[PDB]
Amino acid sequence: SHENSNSATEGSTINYTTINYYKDSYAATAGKQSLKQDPDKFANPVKDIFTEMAAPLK
Amino acid sequence: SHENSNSATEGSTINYTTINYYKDSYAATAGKQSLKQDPDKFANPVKDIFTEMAAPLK
Amino acid sequence: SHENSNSATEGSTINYTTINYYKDSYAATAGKQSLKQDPDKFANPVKDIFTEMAAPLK
Amino acid sequence: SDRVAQLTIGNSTITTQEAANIIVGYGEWPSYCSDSDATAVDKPTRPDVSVNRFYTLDTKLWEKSSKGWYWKFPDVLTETGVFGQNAQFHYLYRSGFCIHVQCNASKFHQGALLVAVLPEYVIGTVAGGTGTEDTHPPYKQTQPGADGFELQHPYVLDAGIPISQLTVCPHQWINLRTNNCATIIVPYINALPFDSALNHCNFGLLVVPISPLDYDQGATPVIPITITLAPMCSEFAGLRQAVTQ
Amino acid sequence: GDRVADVIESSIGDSVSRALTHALPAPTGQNTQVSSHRLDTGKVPALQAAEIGASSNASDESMIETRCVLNSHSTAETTLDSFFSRAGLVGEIDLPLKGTTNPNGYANWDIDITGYAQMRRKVELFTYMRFDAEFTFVACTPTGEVVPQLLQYMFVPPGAPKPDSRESLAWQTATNPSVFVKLSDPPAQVSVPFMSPASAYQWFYDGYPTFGEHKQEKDLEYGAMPNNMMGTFSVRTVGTSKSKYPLVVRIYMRMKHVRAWIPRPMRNQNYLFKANPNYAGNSIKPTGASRTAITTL
Amino acid sequence: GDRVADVIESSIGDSVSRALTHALPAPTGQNTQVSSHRLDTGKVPALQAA
Ligand SMILES: Cc1nc(-c2ccc(OCCCCCN3CCN(c4ccnc(N)c4)C3=O)cc2)no1
Repeated sequence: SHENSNSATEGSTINYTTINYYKDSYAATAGKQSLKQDPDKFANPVKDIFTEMAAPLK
Repeated sequence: SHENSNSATEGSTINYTTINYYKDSYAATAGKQSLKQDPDKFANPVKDIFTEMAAPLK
Repeated sequence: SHENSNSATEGSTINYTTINYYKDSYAATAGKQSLKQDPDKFANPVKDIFTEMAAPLK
Repeated sequence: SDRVAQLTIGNSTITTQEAANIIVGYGEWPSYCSDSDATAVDKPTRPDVSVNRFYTLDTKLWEKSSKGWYWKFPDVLTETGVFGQNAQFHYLYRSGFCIHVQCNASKFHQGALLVAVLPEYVIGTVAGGTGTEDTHPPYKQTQPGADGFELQHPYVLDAGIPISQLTVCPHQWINLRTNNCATIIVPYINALPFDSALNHCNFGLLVVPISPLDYDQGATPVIPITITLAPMCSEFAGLRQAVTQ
Repeated sequence: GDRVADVIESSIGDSVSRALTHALPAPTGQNTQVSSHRLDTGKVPALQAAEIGASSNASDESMIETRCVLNSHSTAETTLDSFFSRAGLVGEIDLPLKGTTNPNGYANWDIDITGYAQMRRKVELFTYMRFDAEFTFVACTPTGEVVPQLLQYMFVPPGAPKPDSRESLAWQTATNPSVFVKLSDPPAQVSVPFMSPASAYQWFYDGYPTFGEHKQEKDLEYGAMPNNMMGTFSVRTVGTSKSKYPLVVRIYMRMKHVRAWIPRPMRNQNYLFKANPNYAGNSIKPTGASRTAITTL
Repeated sequence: GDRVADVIESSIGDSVSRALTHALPAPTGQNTQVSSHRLDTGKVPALQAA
């Protein structure tokens, strides 16, 4: 498709597949996102990580 | 088609051919099933089978 | 087309070209038939044929 | 070869001389659950002897005016052995069954039974007879125990379905001229890999005489019917305190 | 370490289903082969023993004299998709002007196919079923007349707020689906997945859902598995004031991508209630017809 | 033309006499052979069915 990169996700590090007819990509479909996660950004953001078995405070 | 395997028959050992437009495969057509049978599952489920000619009880 | 051979002409020795969308071939178009004839089936069905010039009864 | 049979599982053993071949319900054998189908994470327990053996329930009588019976499995064994005393502790249950039925008679007696296995045999009441009065079946007719429960309207199996079509299930007959027992093996029949053993009742055994018992005086009138059965490939999960019901 | 022998030879831990049988193709009926006369001993296909509980195996070839016949009769229309994928009525929703059922311009319908017996008796041949679906909605006044009116539908899953009125806040449908549609337009029509927690819809549950001392006042929960109650279907006339027109809404189900299990017998007595196999006892009609003499037609 | 199959496999047109037996010579009576005692099961020539 010889359309424009007007969408909001232009610049993200995931891949979509969409369906479109107009030349403006913000009129495209939502589609499928790339399935990823990063819970250590909110659950274990510590500087010096620790091991499961060994106790944290030593 | 770069769609999802959301259908109910995902996991069956038969092959279909269908027509679809939306990304969700439970919106597809019924189609053609694979033509198979297994009457010995309901008619002759015995452990030790017997021959047509030779009498069963011996 | 991965459709079924449900049509009435399945078994005839002529060739058609048709247009269809549903999986059932009796929903197809009429189309073009093969142009053939056999007037000797109704006009000259005799056992021992005769020649144009030479008279029949001899 | 096809008449004589023997059945050895556990400490126990069964013999029989005038029998028939063995049936496998719905064409396959029991099994333990796969790691793909399963969902629970806890490690089950699998005793393999203390539970997988022949238990004997109760001995009925077959008069001339008899109508039929049923038993619900696996309710029959919830108060019997190390089987039952595991099924009260745990919450999840899986098993198969072998089912053997006895009825003997001489060569002057005549009759025929039908020994069928029906999954999810819900019981339905008569709606007061008139049809309007909504009712429900009591607890002692849905989980009657090991002592069994007798049918009232066997032509419809007490559920609006004929007995004429009960052969499509795993069935056998006991024609007293030919045989004297019926052996049926059944896998675990349910949509879920594990399920409770106290609330849910996966299938029901039926025993209905079609051609009635008959004889002549001077002959033994008491013609009992005994029911024997064995768990197989039994698993358990979800340990906690014992729950009667 | 498994150093004993009864642990090595053990059958425990067998995730395999020993299957005696195995499926085969059959796009056509079987072709009858040729036969001739036989006058032998031992060989005797007619004499069966049905006590075993297996069907016969005698055939036309081994009982009489046949000819060769090349059968081309298909077996494609006896499949399940070709037997079930045919729409039928499953529900009705009334939105009258002034009555007693649903006069305030809204109505809730509990999703349950078991209310009309043409479609119930087809599924009640089987026990466990796994199918997608395709509902279709036909709106009309009682006369069949078509009127310029706007309508809203809203799938209310379990655990969600059921609307209690026409001007409610549950109709914002931010997360629930919905279908606006008019009557001047064609029927509405949408697709449905397999929505259960289980692996199959069982039309027959022999048990109770909960634990407890099952008293007589709580026997109405016999035959109730919540893995089939797939929620509620709401509908209303859009607006702030009442409508000028009565309405009726009919719901049709079409099953596709079907898989079935557990054949079992078929109903012969009239249906009375839902989720309940009860029958009339004083009016047990036979399975079929009757006559006067076994020796005569 | 015999194009059907029930005509090809047909037993019609059999001018042959299927004989189970077949004649043998016998210019003299049979020579009695030697025997000894036997105390076996199964083998039992005396019991016939007429
Ligand atoms: C927008 C919008 N979406 C929709 C929309 C509305 C409804 C939908 O669910 C359709 C699911 C069909 C459920 C079918 N089953 C399975 C088991 N079962 C019963 C019932 C009662 N008793 C027993 N024993 C079994 C039953 O009835 C999906 C979509 N329409 O509007």
